[PDB]
Amino acid sequence: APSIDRSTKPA
Amino acid sequence: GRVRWARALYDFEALEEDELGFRSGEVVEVLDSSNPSWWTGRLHNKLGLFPANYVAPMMR
Repeated sequence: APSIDRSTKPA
Repeated sequence: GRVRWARALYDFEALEEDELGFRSGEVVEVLDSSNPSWWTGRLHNKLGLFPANYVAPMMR
């Protein structure tokens, strides 16, 4: 189950 | 090679508005895979960010 964090969005 | 596509094996993790959501067995054209997790791409004609961890590119 791949877990992605939005706290590292393109910035 | 140069990975620049988003093929969703599962649903989409796009919870934001500036993002993009795909579905199972879908092909997406990535515009910017530069990033350690979230890359900016677009599905068909919709532009938005996607989880590079949830889905993987497709070298064709």
